[PDB]
Amino acid sequence: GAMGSYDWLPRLSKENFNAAPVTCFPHAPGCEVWDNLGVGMKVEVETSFWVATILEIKGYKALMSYEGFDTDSHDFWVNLCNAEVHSVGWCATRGKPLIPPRTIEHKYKDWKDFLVGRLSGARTLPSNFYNKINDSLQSRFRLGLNLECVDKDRISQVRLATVTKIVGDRLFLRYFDSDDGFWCHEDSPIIHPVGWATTVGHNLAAPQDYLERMLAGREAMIEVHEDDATIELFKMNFTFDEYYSDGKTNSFVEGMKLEAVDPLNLSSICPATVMAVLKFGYMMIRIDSYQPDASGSDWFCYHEKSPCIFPAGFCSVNNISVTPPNGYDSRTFTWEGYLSDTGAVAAGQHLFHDIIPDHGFEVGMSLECADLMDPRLVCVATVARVVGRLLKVHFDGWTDEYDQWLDCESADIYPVGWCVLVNHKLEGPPR
Amino acid sequence: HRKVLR
Ligand SMILES: OC[C@H]1O[C@@](CO)(O[C@H]2O[C@H](CO)[C@@H](O)[C@H](O)[C@H]2O)[C@@H](O)[C@@H]1O
Ligand SMILES: OC[C@H]1O[C@@](CO)(O[C@H]2O[C@H](CO)[C@@H](O)[C@H](O)[C@H]2O)[C@@H](O)[C@@H]1O
Repeated sequence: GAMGSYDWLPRLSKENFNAAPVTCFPHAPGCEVWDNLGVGMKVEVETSFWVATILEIKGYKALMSYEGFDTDSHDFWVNLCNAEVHSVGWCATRGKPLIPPRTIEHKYKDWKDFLVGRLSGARTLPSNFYNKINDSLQSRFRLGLNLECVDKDRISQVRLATVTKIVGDRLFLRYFDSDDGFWCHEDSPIIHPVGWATTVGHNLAAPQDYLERMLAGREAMIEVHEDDATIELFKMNFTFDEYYSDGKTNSFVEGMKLEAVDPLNLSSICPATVMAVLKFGYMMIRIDSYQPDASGSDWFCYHEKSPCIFPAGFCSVNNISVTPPNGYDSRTFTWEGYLSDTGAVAAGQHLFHDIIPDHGFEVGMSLECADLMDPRLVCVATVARVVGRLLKVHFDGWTDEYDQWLDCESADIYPVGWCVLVNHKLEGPPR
Repeated sequence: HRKVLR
């Protein structure tokens, strides 16, 4: 933007740079259409054009090679989903000139034969390639919508907020009483529709008129406003049917111990406690590594189906190092010791959601990752660990304390090239 | 802040 950005290019051109395919990111624009692309397709590139072959696809980046070049000398990388690239036949339909690049002019007086020879029975870009890209490029939200958003100052409560900015499906949410707020993706589990808090039984901070509106929607009927962000705009991993129609999938009871990603420190998985069971599978969790203080205040809401909660012992079995409970010791800490101390009970494996999606991520893969500690930053990152469904992502050239445990389907992770597509500043390794 | 502007 106004300040510049990091470019992947110096890294792109080495045979050790492995990038997560766009296919890995269900929220990424062009995710579906992308696996129709192939590492051999021909394409029209460059007021005049030429055909080139895609030799290599890394994230959104494609290695182009012009026709009639003996060597890789003039191979060039493009952002496939936003370069001046078209499917073979584009020029002919529009009357645009196909002129050989200066370096190879001499090869022929006339070029139709050569090209026809190269283009016959050759693949190009999927049917409606760029339309599909542009459709997914749009936000479900629009500027000026009010929603209920986790209060960054009091994580045990949501606070009325407003969509103020949108850059590539990432929203800025400004709180009602404030010029403070945060960035988060459209799909993130910490933003909610108006009425959510009083539906679920979660704590709410909002204006008087709004507090009255929600109360007068639960004693009687929901009054919907023109600027309400409503349920249809939000991603949910379940439906309300499951709770009111079929027998409730509810299983956690208050007091059950478990393990959870620390919402205040994504590099940490800790013992936690179910502190209040809300409606529709939502529950208030307390991370036990905190100083005994969170009395209502620092409790956090995870839905029972969240891929950030795990049975006790999860770290142990998976060779993840656990953050021990407050007053305990990493060399010493044992669940069986902790439970006998606290006289508490641990939630059984059967209570947790255990589906391992076919995510395709693997150790060493490069990707772009939002910094949840500062979500205006999207940064160069690597898949440091893949534990079934769960990823440890490391920010290249930062320490390990900045690492983030994220779900493989997190909306905070993006294919290399996302930033330039969406037009967002990209942070490279620090120097 | 912990991350300085870059
Ligand atoms: O996992 C959410 C992810 O799915 C996409 C993929 O096309 O869209 C689906 O999910 C949305 C969230 O519930 C729905 O609103 C949408 O209608 C559905 O196609 C992405 O948009 C989204 O990032
Ligand atoms: O702007 C992020 C900012 O919010 C804090 C509040 O302490 O954490 C909240 O927001 C984060 C991303 O928006 C999430 O990591 C977190 O779950 C939520 O509680 C800060 O840690 C961070 O600086």
